[PDB]
Amino acid sequence: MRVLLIHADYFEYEVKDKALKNPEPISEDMKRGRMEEVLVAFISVEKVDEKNPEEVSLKAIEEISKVAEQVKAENVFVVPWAHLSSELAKPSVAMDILNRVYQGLKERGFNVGKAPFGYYIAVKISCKGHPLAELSRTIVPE
Repeated sequence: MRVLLIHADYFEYEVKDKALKNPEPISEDMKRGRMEEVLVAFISVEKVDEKNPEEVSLKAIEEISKVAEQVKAENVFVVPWAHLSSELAKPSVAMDILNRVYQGLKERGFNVGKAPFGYYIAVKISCKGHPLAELSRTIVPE
């Protein structure tokens, strides 16, 4: 797994076309979402994570939680994202891990949003630019 974490004043998205023939189904209401004062977690789930969905999920929850605690963000947003890796996992595995990370951050006590899997999405973001506002993490099976 590769993750990029961006502490943002706001994050807004609007789903455009479908990228997979069969993407994640959504209410007209989940086509557009927005949060303020939000740690956005762009997650590329990789091939090597199929080995172990739960270790990798727990690791990611932890690593995202610490940074969230450290930057004083109560709001977290999980985003499926192809662009930190080139050896990516098949969608069931990615869907799986992303849902586990989402659920685990709700259980830690954050107000969590996520993005629908398998669309092209239009995005607006304002990135804070203090020292800890943009971080990369690599997470692997030990």
